[PDB]
Amino acid sequence: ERDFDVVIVGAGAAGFSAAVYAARSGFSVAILDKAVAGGLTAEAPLVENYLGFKSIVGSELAKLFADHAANYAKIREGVEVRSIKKTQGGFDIETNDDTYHAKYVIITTGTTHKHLGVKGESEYFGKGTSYCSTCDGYLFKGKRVVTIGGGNSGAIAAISMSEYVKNVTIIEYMPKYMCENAYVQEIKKRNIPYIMNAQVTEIVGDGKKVTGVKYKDRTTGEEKLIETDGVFIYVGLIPQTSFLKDSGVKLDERGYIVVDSRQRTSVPGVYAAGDVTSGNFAQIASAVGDGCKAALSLYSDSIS
Amino acid sequence: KERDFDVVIVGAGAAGFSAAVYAARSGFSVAILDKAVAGGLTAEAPLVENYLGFKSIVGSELAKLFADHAANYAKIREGVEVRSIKKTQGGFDIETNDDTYHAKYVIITTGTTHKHLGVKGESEYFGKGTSYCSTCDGYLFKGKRVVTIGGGNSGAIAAISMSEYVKNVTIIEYMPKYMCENAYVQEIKKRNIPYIMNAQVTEIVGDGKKVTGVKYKDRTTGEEKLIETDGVFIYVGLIPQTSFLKDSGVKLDERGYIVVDSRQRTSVPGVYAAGDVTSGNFAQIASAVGDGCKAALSLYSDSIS
Ligand SMILES: Cc1cc2nc3c(=O)[nH]c(=O)nc-3n(C[C@H](O)[C@H](O)[C@H](O)COP(=O)(O)OP(=O)(O)OC[C@H]3O[C@@H](n4cnc5c(N)ncnc54)[C@H](O)[C@@H]3O)c2cc1C
Ligand SMILES: Cc1cc2nc3c(=O)[nH]c(=O)nc-3n(C[C@H](O)[C@H](O)[C@H](O)COP(=O)(O)OP(=O)(O)OC[C@H]3O[C@@H](n4cnc5c(N)ncnc54)[C@H](O)[C@@H]3O)c2cc1C
Repeated sequence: ERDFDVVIVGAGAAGFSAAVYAARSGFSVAILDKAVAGGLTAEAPLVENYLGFKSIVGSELAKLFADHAANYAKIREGVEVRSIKKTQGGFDIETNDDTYHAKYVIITTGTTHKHLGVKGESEYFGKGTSYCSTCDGYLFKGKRVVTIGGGNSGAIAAISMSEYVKNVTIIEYMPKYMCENAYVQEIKKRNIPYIMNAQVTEIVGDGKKVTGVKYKDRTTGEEKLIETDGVFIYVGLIPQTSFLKDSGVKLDERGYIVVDSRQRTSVPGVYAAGDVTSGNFAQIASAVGDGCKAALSLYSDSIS
Repeated sequence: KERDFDVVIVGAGAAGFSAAVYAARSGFSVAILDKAVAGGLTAEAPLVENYLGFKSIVGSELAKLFADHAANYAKIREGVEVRSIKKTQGGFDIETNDDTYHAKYVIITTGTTHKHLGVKGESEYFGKGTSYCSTCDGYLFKGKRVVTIGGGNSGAIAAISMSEYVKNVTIIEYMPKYMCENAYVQEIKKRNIPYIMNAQVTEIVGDGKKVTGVKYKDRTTGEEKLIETDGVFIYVGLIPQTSFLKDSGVKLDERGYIVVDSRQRTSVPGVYAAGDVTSGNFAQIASAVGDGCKAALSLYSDSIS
């Protein structure tokens, strides 16, 4: 049970979508995830732009995704892929488990949360600093929090947290709102301060817990300190493509897997879709769509 | 009563709806124009089981959910048909069958229309047994004999869905082998639904008032046979809804589909497209939603700089 027609790496929106179509296309399919299934979708506080769901908590939506995919593929949680190399008869997937064999592969490993790189970030990790609001937002009920990064992720994180924390403050590097207008309105509606043009210089605390965050205005230099209890960091993503070393699948300057209009990688038989691919739009809807494409594109070629 | 919007989306189908939600959340005033009532081809899908999140759901049901979702973000003008798109200084002029609409940007999501067989009796029997939508007219032949021309995914699921209330169903595929995904192939065999292959329909026959049967010539032996059916459903292809684009400047491929880049941009600045209308599309709700999402986000991205 380590041999399948198609092996998909990553149990997230893209992967799940690819699975259902791979199966329905008549292929035996296996989805391998280095952790429990769900992907970043499970960490989404509230999803309102996935067609068909007016408003659904990410973890809940991820549950529906997985259960849907479950009816067509074997979901192997806890299996991390470390390499992929083609062989005359498919490919070999070296894992933290054993070794899997597939004729075709679809890489849907998404991304990881980027780090800020400032004094006190490493030190206070698990001491008031977090990269997942849905995971640790509860810790700060009735408390003060600062969200570093005002993009769509940071915006909804803070918007959702403001429901139960004492107060939320958003600190954005760019001299403008980086989150979609729907969040801009919601943020202004809940009176959530959104500090733009601010560069965080330091996360500070009492050696035990976080007590505040230092940031300076990029233009005037004015440095300021704001006291909170929790600091959540949403300042970017990183493609999870490290396991593709010596695989032959081309990547762009930032680590993303380059693919053609039919989700094909530079390596015959290997397809990719989702937040992991180059130029992706970072949404569940596009991942689902592109995961669909990869699978049908896979089939299309399978029939010569 | 307004005709001016930051962005006009042409076509209220899966792609248009997704694009609408995204364009609206990005701050734009949005309007979705459809020549008929909203829903698009999704509403004619008997049973959708490959759109992530819904294990199984009747097409008409999913379309409603889509429309209700989109309505919260845009104005859906049913019964308005775009006849042309012309670029002006302020953006675009969109001539319809209900005055000219104006928009800064436009997204084309008009999908496709069903293709016609082109055989004798197809016209003269339309509405008298002939049809291109089983979800629409299938229930009429509940208990009678039927034949669906075309064994693609659409035709297949049409036959599979009807076999639940009809007498019998015979598919007639032009290509030699099965042309529908494996999931449908094993459903057909299970239900014992005949799947005549390498058959080329030559005529739809009836008694002048109602359809009685269809004649086809096996592309191999060259012969010609006949089958007893009350109703016939046609799913032999699709045509891009792009004729209204004549002289607009938007590049179409040799088959009429809009050609777009990786960011859903057509050849005309300010005009984007997504869904079954785009050349190379995979003809699924999922990818339609996905590209609709991209088009709107791409449109937003280009609006700033
Ligand atoms: C706070 C927040 C809010 C968001 N809100 C929205 C929203 O409202 N709307 C929206 O459309 N999107 C939203 N998103 C984004 C959305 O969640 C992502 O776009 C989507 O999850 C990407 O799907 P994916 O399948 O490409 O990858 P991911 O979901 O990132 O999944 C990749 C999977 O592969 C696994 N994996 C990685 N490397 C390996 C390996 N080497 N071997 C095996 N398995 C591996 C991972 O463990 C993971 O489960 C939000 C994200 C965040 C963080
Ligand atoms: C029987 C059948 C079963 C199917 N089953 C599945 C399935 O299980 N899974 C799946 O993923 N897909 C399925 N599909 C396909 C799916 O329905 C389509 O891929 C999807 O609807 C395409 O979306 P779209 O937005 O591109 O266009 P459409 O939904 O086709 O919508 C285009 C819209 O634009 C309008 N329009 C056209 N021209 C104009 C104009 N000039 N002015 C104004 N409005 C205009 C139309 O009236 C229409 O409402 C099925 C299709 C059929 C026929």
